[PDB]
Amino acid sequence: EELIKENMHMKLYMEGTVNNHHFKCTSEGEGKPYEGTQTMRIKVVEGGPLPFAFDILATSFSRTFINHTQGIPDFFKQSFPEGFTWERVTTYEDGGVLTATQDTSLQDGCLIYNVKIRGVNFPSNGPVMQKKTLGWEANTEMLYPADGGLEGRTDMALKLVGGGHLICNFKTTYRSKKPAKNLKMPGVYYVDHRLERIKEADKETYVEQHEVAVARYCDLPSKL
Amino acid sequence: GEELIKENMHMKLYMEGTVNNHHFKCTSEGEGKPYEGTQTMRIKVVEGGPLPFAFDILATSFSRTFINHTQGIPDFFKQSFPEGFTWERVTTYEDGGVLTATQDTSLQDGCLIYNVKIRGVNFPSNGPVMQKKTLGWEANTEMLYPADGGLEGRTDMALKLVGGGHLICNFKTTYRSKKPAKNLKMPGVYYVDHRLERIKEADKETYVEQHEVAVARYCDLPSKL
Amino acid sequence: LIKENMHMKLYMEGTVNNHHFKCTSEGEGKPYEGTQTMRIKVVEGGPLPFAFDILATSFSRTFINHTQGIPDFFKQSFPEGFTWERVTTYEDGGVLTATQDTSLQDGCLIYNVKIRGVNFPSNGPVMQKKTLGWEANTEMLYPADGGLEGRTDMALKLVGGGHLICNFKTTYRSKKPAKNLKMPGVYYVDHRLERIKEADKETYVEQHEVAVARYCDLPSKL
Amino acid sequence: GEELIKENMHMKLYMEGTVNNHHFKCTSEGEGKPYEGTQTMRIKVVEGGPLPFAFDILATSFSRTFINHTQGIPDFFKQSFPEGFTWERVTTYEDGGVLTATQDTSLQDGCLIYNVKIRGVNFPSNGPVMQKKTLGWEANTEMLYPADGGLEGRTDMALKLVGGGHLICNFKTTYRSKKPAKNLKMPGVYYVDHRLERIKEADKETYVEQHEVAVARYCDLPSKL
Repeated sequence: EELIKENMHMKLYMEGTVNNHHFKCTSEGEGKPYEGTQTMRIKVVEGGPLPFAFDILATSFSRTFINHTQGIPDFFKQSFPEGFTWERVTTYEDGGVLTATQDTSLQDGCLIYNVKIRGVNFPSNGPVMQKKTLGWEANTEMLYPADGGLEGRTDMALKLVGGGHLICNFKTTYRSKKPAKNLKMPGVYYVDHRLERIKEADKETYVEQHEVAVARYCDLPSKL
Repeated sequence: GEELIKENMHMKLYMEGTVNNHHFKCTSEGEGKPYEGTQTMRIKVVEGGPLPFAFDILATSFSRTFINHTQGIPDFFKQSFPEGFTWERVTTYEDGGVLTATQDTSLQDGCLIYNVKIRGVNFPSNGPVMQKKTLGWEANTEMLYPADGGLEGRTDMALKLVGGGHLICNFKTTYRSKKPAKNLKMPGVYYVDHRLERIKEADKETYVEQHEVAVARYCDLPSKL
Repeated sequence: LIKENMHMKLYMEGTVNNHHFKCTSEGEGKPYEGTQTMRIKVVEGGPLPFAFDILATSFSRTFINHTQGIPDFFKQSFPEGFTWERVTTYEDGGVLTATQDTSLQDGCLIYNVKIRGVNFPSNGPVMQKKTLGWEANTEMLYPADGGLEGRTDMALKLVGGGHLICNFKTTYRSKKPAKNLKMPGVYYVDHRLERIKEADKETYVEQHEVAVARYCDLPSKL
Repeated sequence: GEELIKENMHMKLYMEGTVNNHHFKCTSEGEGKPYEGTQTMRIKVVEGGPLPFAFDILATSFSRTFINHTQGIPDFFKQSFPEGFTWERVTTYEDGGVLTATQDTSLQDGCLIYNVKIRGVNFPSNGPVMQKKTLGWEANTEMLYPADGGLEGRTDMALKLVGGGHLICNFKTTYRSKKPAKNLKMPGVYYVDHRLERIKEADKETYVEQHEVAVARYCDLPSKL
């Protein structure tokens, strides 16, 4: 946890399939873990240009960079040096389903991400396959302890050309490679996220993304 | 329209429905401060009590006029008067239970009148809802966005269980105004932070008092665009 | 108790999205041959602003031909009768729940059904009335919790070709105690539900169903 | 197209992926009678064995060329050769497990070659899959229908459980031919009856032999139209 500095660098490898299209990506970036901000510069290195909106891959590119406010125990930062994993299913309301699994490790002071993606049943005439998307709205995730890890739930809204949205729901399981005796678990909490596309080029084979993420309790008054 | 909604408002409600195959009716009366986003409801199970399922699965079906819209967010619900509005929802529990609910909201002699219809099916007969192992809801954030001249809402809610766990459910809501579109200023995407709390119960949950605070906001995180 | 010929009467009420409605019907069929006809009237809320097809499956489990000696949970439930509850999820977001009570009063089968559908998209084929009835389907039934559960996918034909798929999950509960019921194991019902006649923007509808229960007759290595 | 698929065919397969963060690899070989709908596959877990999860969840990912198409139903799979075809699938278990799979089917020197990738998530640790308390699959009927120059399939499958009862799952499949649509005669709606059986196993499911029979038909029920 004192392994995680005020500025940290990251590198990533990603591969998988969406429908029948194979691809690979790599990225590099940096952020301030305690401030909850980060930047990633991404290259589609195989299978580009993608025949699907890049927005569906956006959330798969970094949990160490969440500002855990209010003394909330930090499952992610606490996991180092052992590191951690995550597994997710994202279900779009028009049929697309994307699962993703991820390994996070720390090697010579650099965070190293290895991601796998498997997307299926995206409608060939819907807005993902037809590239009619304009990035994600901000969202709140709820995290709660479950099976010795953390589970997360959120709904995210994918902006469409013309002003509408396509909604998706995701369910994540976060697992620490640190033995449970050395981790103090949080209770229920919330993470507010704003994931933004900063730059793109060459039919989204180059993308720059930024994320700000701040964890908190619910601050509403309680009658109890 | 907004002028019809005063600083202090009373409510009256009728509910009937089924869960699994158990029929029930409820009645309630309450009061709140619509602009401050707080309300209290005192609820009676008048038929089919004691219910064989956790009253918690009905708790979110008992009041959208009572949201504090911060930051100038246009208020779809308050703007709807005097015509009023309706809502429809499906709540899906991760162990199989599915609860649909439809609701009519009207203003009648300065009283808010709720008529609610519930149909819940396929709760597991040996799960925590049917065996009454629940302890109320965690706080939650709902996302609301415009769709089809109305609003839709999405949230995930966590139902606390005896022993420390949670059972998660997801709900998808459509809110429809009875006011003609040309007379509504529509909001964009926004968020509502909610805390629904049970304050009293008696007689195997045939008498229940609930309180809700709801506060609407934009996302306050800084943006790079 | 359940004779070779049987008549039926039904009341239905409910809501889809925000549209309230009521229907009634009568028909007859042959419970042992798995066939039945129902003539159906929309008596309040007509004409419906949604495709009647979404209601078709809610209008009769006593009329399934249970072959090969499969213990027939439905027919054994008399005179006490039985209920069912269902959720149908459409792949474009419509969700319809339905609960039903089936009783036998003075030789006639009596049905009381309640419908609540939500979230049907206003541009989709259901709310546009651009559907052309159901394909045939096979339902899987299996014992669970002292009742039976059913699983099927159904394909709703669309004006202009293609289909909209839905999935349903059904729970069938007997009003007769467990100890006076022989339970089946896993089995399958083949169904063909067709519309014979409509009139007056679907406010009158005639429907026929044939339903036959069977085991799987593929050969087994075990 | 169909001329390349003989009365007897051989298959080889490679599989890899992950279920709840356990990585694994499998190989298989086998043979069958494509036009009679029968086939046998002998499978080795070559990396990650013994698996911490019921092998039953992988069984449906190990061969669409082996469907007996009765009644003149145009056979999308056999017509796709020599180019071959792919499939993609999501299987949703009623206790939360989700398994996505994608497959490449090709024909090389008269051998069918299968390349399969598997990604399973959220299988509950005290459920039957992760506790390895399953006893194979019931028979099932799949519905197939054309959609967008492809074929989609829908089915519910019942997984037999140690102690009696079943865990139910649903799957949604998309089959895509590599052959241009120009050269394919598409079927309409039809049905496939399946019976997938475990014939033998050894060494804690690191060796498994499976058989499948699959027969396509229309519905034989009389029609009133």
